[PDB]
Amino acid sequence: GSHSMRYFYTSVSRPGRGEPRFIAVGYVDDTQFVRFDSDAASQRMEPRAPWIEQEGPEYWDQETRNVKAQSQTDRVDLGTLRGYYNQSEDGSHTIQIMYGCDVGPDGRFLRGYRQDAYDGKDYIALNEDLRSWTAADMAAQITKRKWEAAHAAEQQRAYLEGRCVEWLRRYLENGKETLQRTDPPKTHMTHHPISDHEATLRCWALGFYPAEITLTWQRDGEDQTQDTELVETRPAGDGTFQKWAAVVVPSGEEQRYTCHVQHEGLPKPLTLRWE
Amino acid sequence: IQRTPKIQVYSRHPAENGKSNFLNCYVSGFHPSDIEVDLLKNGERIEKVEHSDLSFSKDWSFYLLYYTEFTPTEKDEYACRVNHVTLSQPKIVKWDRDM
Amino acid sequence: VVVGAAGVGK
Repeated sequence: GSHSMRYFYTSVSRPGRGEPRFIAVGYVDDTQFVRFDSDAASQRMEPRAPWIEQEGPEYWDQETRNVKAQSQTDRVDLGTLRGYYNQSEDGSHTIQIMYGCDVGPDGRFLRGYRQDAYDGKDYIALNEDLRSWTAADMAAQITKRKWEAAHAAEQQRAYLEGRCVEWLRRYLENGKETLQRTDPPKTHMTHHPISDHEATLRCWALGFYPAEITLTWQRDGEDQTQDTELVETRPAGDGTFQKWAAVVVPSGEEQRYTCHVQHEGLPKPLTLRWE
Repeated sequence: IQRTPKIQVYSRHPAENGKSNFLNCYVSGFHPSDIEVDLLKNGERIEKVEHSDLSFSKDWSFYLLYYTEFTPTEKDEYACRVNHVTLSQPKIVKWDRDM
Repeated sequence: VVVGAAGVGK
């Protein structure tokens, strides 16, 4: 299976206090493995997964230095962007940065990406060729000019095709007991009557990893979208994920509906019916 | 420019009275990052409470998991409280054994 | 790891 590594960076500007907050998390696939907070006392990148703890001083040292540099770049650009939008100096504003790289089971580099946002809207993106940018506003056009005239995509593509994949391969070997495992969904189905003639059938998937899963309700073997309810795949805090889907069915017909479950850890899709 | 939260309250493992479990309250879809979340036991806020680190989705909206070790009793009733710049009143979602 | 030195201004 393919495996990714993505880093997430939030900077929000705090006018009253006067020095913005900076939160950075690192995920391998769906398993966060590091973190950095600007108001926390530690002021260093902190392991959040056991298999990265083995890396020594130099790794943590270099990572903290680079992330602090990113924090200061974000602060300055928050200042520049409040100008590009002619915005109040009173208000608080967010800059978000996500970037990462995807390698396949062969281990070979598959793709790279780097997207930047302001105030929850797309600001600028690295295009799929890693040498063109797609700005989303006129202010972004200003940024592209400076970036295009600085050949920043070169540095982003050197990192994305370079250190990013090498290190994700190192991490995937360091934690292969947990990063390449596939805990299959544990499924079960509940029955809650709602009227004398209506009942709800709810279909449960628990304890699965990775977080990708597909729950489907089919009435008489045809996919049912009306009278369905599916909830957002949620974490458990043990490193697995949970999901349920549900349908309101008439009375006496509970056996004309079927829950279909697709996930990696199931080699053939599973079917569930109220017995 | 601003996103309301979506909240989900539930247990790590299936809830059986007296058996230890984790009360999770998962907030996602919201923006900006600043949010107040508490878990409630019979109405009173729980003080031993920990939260995940701040991450966001493709639409840049944020998500946090607030969790605490607990033990259901069929007597104690648990719920989750969020306050956000999006929210006019704080939001209370009570826990249902069969989520 | 994280992206290395950049200093890329917006």
